[PDB]
Amino acid sequence: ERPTLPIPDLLTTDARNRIQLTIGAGQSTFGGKTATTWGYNGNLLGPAVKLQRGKAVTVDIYNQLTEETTLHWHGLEVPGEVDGGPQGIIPPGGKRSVTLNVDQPAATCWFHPHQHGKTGRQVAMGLAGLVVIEDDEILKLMLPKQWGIDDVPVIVQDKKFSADGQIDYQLDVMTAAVGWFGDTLLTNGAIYPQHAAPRGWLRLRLLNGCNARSLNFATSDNRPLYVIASDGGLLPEPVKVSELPVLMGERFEVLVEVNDNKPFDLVTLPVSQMGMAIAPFDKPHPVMRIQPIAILPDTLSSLPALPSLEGLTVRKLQLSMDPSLDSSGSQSLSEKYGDQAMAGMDFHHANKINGQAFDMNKPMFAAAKGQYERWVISGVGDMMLHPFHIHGTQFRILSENGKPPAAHRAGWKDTVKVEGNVSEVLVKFNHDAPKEHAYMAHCHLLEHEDTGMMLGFTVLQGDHG
Ligand SMILES: [Cu+2]
Ligand SMILES: [Cu+2]
Ligand SMILES: [Cu+2]
Ligand SMILES: [Cu+2]
Repeated sequence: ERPTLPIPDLLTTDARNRIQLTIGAGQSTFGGKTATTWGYNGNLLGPAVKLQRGKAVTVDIYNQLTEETTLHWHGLEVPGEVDGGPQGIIPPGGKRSVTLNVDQPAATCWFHPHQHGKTGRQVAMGLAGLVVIEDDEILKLMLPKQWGIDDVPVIVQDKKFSADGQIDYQLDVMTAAVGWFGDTLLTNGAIYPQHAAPRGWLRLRLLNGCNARSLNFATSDNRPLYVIASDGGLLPEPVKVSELPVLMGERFEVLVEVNDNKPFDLVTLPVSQMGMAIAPFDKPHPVMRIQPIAILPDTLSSLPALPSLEGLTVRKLQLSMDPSLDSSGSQSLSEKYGDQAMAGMDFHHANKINGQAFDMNKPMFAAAKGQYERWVISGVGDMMLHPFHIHGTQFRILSENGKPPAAHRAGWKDTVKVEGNVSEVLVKFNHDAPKEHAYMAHCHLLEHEDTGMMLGFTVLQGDHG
C-alpha cells in the first residue's frame, strides 16, 4: 500500500566525458491528484550526478522551460564561472556547458536553481538533484555502497497544494517573512514511501530540500543514528545521536541498524521554528518506512587541526529584516494559524545583509584566494532562523549561534545556523570568482534569499603583501 522509495539514477560520464541534464516541465501525482512539476531528466527532482575527485567532467544543461533558470552545484568547490549563481543564466530553449574539475573530498552535495528572485518558486516546482562525489579514501572504508539498496539518498521536502491539485507557491508578505512551508511531506518526491533494506547497516544520505522548513530526524523505535558525514564529507569517526536537526540545504549521511522482522520509520520531530509546528508537524511525522529484508567502521577519515586565528581577515555579515516585514509577516502567520504558529516576536528588498538587499551587479567585497578568513555572521536583533550558506567552499564552524558546534557539526560544512545570535566560521576559497560570476553568500531559507538576504563576493588573489 505504501509506494516504494523512488531512487534517483546514479549518472556518470559517457565516452565523450559528458553528462546530459534536461530541465523541463511535466506532471506528478500526489495523493491521487495530478500536478504540474519540474525536473532534471524527468518530471520531478533529478538524478544523482556521480563525480570522482581529481577528474574533470563536462555537463551539458538543456533548459526546456519557458523561463530562465540557472544551475548551481551546492557544496562544490569550483570557480565562480561554473558556480551557476544568479549570473549563470541559461535561456529558455537554450544550452550551457560547464566543466567541473572536482577537487575536494568524498561528499554528498546537491544541485538546484539560483535564479535571482525566483529560486524559492523554482525549487518548489520540483527542481533539485544530488551530487555523489567519491575519492580513493572513501572506497577503502567498507561503508554500505549498493546504491538504492543499502546506500540510499533521502531528499525530504514539504509542499502545499491548492484544491485543484496544483502546487500552491506564493512569495508574499507572510512567506517573505517566515518562508514557504506546506502540510505535505515528500521523500524523494513520494508521500511516506517504504524502502526495503538488507539486515545490517543502512546508509541514508539525508538532504533537507525544503524551502524554509527545518527538520529533525529520528527513528520511531528510538534506535540511534550514526552520523558519518556532513555537508562537505566524512567525519573523523561516527557520532552516535538520538536525533539529528538538519537545516535547509544541509546534508548528513547516517548509518542506522536494520534487524530482521523489525520494521521502523524514519521520522521528523517537531521543531521550534515559527510556522513549522502547525499540523501535521505538531507531532513526530513519518518520513519513510524501513522494511528489513532477511538478506560499523571505527575510523572514517582525518580532520585537520583548526589553523591559528591570529592575523586572519575578519568579515562581519549582519543579517536583518526590515521591521515592517517582520511584524506584518508574523501577524499574518499568527492571525491565520494562532498560538500554534508560535510567532516569537514592498517586501521584495526588505531582507538584508549589512543594511543592503542583494545587488547582483555590485559584489559587496573581494575575499582573498588561498587564505583562511574568519566570517562572523550575526542574526542579533531578529528572531528568525537563517541557515547561512557560503558558495565556493567547505568551511569549519568555530562558533554556531553562540556555542561551540556539536560534534557531528564540527567537520566540513557549507551551512551554519544563525538564529538570534552570532556564528563564526573559518573559510578558504581555492578558486577564482570575478565580478561577472561572483560567489553568493546567503540565507538558505529561499524566500529570504529571494527578497534580499544575499550578497555577491569575488575571489582573485589576496596574498601579495
Ligand atoms: Cu551553494
Ligand atoms: Cu525576522
Ligand atoms: Cu533567513
Ligand atoms: Cu580553481
